[PDB]
Amino acid sequence: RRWFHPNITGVEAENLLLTRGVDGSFLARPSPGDFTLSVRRNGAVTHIKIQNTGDYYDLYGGEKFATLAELVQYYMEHQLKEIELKYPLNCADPTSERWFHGHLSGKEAEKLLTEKGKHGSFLVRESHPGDFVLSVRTGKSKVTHVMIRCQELKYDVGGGERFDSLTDLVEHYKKNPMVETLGTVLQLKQPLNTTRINAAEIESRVRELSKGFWEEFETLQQQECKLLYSRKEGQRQENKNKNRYKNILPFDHTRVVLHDGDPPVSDYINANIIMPEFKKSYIATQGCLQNTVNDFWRMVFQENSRVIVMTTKEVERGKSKCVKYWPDEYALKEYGVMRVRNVKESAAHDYTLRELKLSKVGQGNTERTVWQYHFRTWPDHGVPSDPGGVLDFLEEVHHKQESIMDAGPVVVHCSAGIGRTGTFIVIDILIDIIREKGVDCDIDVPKTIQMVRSQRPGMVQTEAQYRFIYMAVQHYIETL
Repeated sequence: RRWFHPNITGVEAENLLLTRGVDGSFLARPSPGDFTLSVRRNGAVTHIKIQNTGDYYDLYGGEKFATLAELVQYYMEHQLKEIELKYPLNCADPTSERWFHGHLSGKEAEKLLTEKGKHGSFLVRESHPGDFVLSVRTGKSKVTHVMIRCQELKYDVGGGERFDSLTDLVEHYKKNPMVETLGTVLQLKQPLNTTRINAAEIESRVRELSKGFWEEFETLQQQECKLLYSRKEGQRQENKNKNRYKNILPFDHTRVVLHDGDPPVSDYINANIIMPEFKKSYIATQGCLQNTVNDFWRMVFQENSRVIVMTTKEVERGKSKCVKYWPDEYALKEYGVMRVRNVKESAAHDYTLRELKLSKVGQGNTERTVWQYHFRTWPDHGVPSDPGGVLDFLEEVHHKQESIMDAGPVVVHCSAGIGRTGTFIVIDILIDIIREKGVDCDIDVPKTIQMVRSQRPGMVQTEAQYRFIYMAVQHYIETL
């Protein structure tokens, strides 16, 4: 993912592409949640705007994607008009690397590696001004410091190969470890963790990030190229029109597989099982289309789901984000083989609750109650100013879920089923930790996100949602 340049101005991007690039050379950069794709064509530079309001990356004059990496993979392998993406123009900046610590002292580094690190835990820090230091833990346990010289724009450890960036140096010494005079192997197994905080410390960490949040978010984004898993099933011709956005697809390994279909390609839904890994599970899905309503109810039936979380209005800015897949209050409707009764609707301030009864037609004893929590007050763009509303909603949802024996995964959807959907699920996972363990437990916001993003692509879209998750968790701790 070297083609993303986090601290480059438009003019710097142009000059870099004109002096170090060729035609088909490209880079991506941040602007507010806006990004630019800069490409060289006919010895000139075209800047393509990519917007993200919270739901997806919307490439102007192109399509919608779950991640910038999936956007770059799509155009490199394929469509882009006023433009070919051929050569990634590599960024040499280490700011968004998990191993980079910038201004950090030797003793501070050793203390961090002693308290937080294990065998193979490493970091890169500033030194000899201009130079760098590789501090690595092995194991009795020990910390070893290796001097990184910066010489005429290249990096080296005293001899051998001179590297164009700290990243190339680290990737080379990761695969080819340094061996010490007395036989110690300086294995670079994993970067030092800096984001795992204790829940009681939330407020302090949030004061630090508010000075921050952007840097911590971009380092998480720099890990998305590890999550380019296969999405073949959504790509099939017969599944294309089952997707709200042609390129926003489920991963094959965690997709919900629909069984007992009408006897051609009856097993597909744009949905992924989200299993927290470190008690409830989730199904993150898109808002139904007219042609997927029946599939949606087939999923809820098969997965034994007793609770649905809807985090969008049906219509936002005159565009359908989700079709009404539930009957009118007191009405009964059939969706293929599935029968659904809207028993009662209860209107709260931030949401509506719909009590539904789902059963299979021809078998009356298959009936079960599905509780639909329709969160109605999320802003059209951005995130709520206060997390209180989202928090009371999740507490109601949790308690409903817990009150039902053998209830299947909680169904969560918005429009694409990645941004608001990811935000609510990650808030829910983190608050579940704090509910059963209290203030005395470790929480790691970007690690939980990366774990959820490995199950459905693009979970948690913006820096605004990222910060909102931290505000929600801090608020939940504050009100215990």
